[PDB]
Amino acid sequence: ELARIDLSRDDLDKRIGGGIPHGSLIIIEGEESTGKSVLCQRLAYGFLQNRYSVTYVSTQLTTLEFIKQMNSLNYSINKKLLSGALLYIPVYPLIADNKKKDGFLKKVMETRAFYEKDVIIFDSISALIANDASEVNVDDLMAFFKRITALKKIIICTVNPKELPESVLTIIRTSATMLIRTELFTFGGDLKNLAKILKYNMAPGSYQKNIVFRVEPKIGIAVEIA
Amino acid sequence: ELARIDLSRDDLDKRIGGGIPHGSLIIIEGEESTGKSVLCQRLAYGFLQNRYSVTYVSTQLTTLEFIKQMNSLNYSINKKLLSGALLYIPVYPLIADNKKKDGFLKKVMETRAFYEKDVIIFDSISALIANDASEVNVDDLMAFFKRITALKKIIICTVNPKELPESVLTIIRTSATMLIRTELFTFGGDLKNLAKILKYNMAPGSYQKNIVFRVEPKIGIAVEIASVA
Amino acid sequence: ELARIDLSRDDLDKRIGGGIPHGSLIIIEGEESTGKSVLCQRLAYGFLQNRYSVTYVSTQLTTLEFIKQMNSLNYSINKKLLSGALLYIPVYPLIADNKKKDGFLKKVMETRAFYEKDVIIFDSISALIANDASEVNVDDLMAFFKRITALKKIIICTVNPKELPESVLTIIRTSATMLIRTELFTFGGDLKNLAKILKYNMAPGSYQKNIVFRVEPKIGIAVEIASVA
Repeated sequence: ELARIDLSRDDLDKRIGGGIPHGSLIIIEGEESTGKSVLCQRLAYGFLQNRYSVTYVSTQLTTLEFIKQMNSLNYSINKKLLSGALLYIPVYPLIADNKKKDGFLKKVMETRAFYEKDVIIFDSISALIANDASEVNVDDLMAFFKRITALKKIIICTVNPKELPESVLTIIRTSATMLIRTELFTFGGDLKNLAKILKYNMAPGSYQKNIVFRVEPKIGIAVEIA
Repeated sequence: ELARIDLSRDDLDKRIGGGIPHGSLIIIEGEESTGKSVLCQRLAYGFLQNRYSVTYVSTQLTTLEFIKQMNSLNYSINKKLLSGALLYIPVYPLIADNKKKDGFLKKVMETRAFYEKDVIIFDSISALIANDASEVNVDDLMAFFKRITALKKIIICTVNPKELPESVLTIIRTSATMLIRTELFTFGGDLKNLAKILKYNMAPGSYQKNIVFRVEPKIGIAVEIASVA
Repeated sequence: ELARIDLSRDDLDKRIGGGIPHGSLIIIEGEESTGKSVLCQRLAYGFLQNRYSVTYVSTQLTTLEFIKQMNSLNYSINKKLLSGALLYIPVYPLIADNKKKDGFLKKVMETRAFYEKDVIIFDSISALIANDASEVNVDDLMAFFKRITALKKIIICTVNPKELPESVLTIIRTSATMLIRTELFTFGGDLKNLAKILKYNMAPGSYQKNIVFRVEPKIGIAVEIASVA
């Protein structure tokens, strides 16, 4: 029941208790620049290196910009793209500041291709909900995700709280099997990221509640010790 | 007791129930062009990426042709060749002349080097039998393979049934721990491969009986997803 | 329990019983040119490929020379260096001047960066002790290593017995959880390394006591057959 994300360069696998449980819905919630995307990227790279397939749906980067970003963190994924191991889905209308309102959530729920992979990542699910133009609500979306995670797949969304009402956020949080909140904070001269695991159903072992890190060129996530 | 063949790009590991059991003798039987070789190639690449060693004995491709063929599927194995992780054995006399005759089976049974690896592939064992010139028979060869798989090694052979009488094929099939039959078929005017698992002793878990695939440039085996989530 | 060192190209993992136990202190003791370094290099490459992190502290090679040496063995570690997965520490004063003297052992015990990794390699610990100018003695160093291995880390040191008195060597040996002695010997006019496992606490399974190898271009450690299947 544990999906592995192990890399030589960090011990994030130990701090989440060994791996990510199959059937997890992970919500990563935090404001801009608090490290949500990089976290998704580290997790995606971990999975892909451990022979899992990943769908990565980005409301922010074209395929090109993603390849550069991953390459910049030394999480390069060119071979994985070529084989289809990594299915990257740029949401052009949200990338392009035309930003048009659309049945995003219907598309998300109805595109079979995404869910053939082991792991499906929506960075940002908050932008997709906030720009949806339909009677599909969040309870429906959450129910749908629960159905997919019941197949032992893993879903990971980022949420920026500043672009959704509290009413909606509270529902996403309840649905989460794993809820992580990201922030920035400063100690000594240093800005750092903190990822706090507010909730972790099926927690596969003892895990660290507060994970401090920084994002480093040509490393990615550098986790700070203890 | 399970040898892993996992790759990111497909879920073939799930469909064979998790992996290939140690001590397996896998027979892949089908006519020309039904995908036997590509299947051996996918398995070999999986084993190698999961830190197993492989010997691949080919009656069809020189080393050069093999490297290209592996590269064409994006199963490139250059580094594995250089380290000796992959030992590739072209059978030149059959490659140079389809019907050249010789003590192929004696060579197969006697070359130590092949059996130092975890997995040994003969593509085609049917060509090596059909062109053997000796008193070594199939029962002897099978008994020898059984002796090697008893050491926890894995052996994989392809068989073209056009090359051997039914009397012989029946023996091989009996000896197989895993028997897979390949064919081509067309649905929606598209041509596809089917690998059907007719027998699977020591099946390590629930597995798919019919595995449909197509061979795709720079992917290799694209396995058709049978269920829609 | 078991740290994996598996590579497709050899079966070292089977000969050490499956892997290296977490919390091991491995001492590799032998004279110059008996293969201690190459063995550390094989182990380091094994760990790195199996998703552990490694610190490699060398009294002999600059970073550049290490990259060339690794590349020469087909154990190339360029990407692991760039990510910090591999932290390589050249001890410049010993590299630049064979017998320069200093508080080496203070620097070793104090530098927290080294011990953030899963596996820490000192090649050579005997040079660092022999040229230390401090109070610090071997029992202290051993006690410090024991504390770190109690955190499930693995520590690996090479020892040239020509550099230290027998009094200090006997302490390191009794303190080792895994003790391996290396020598050269010649068979068929060919010179080979032998690594003998004199002691193996927490041995995770059946293991081979004698491991013969030669160092081969683009292979590294080429382990010889124990047994012919």
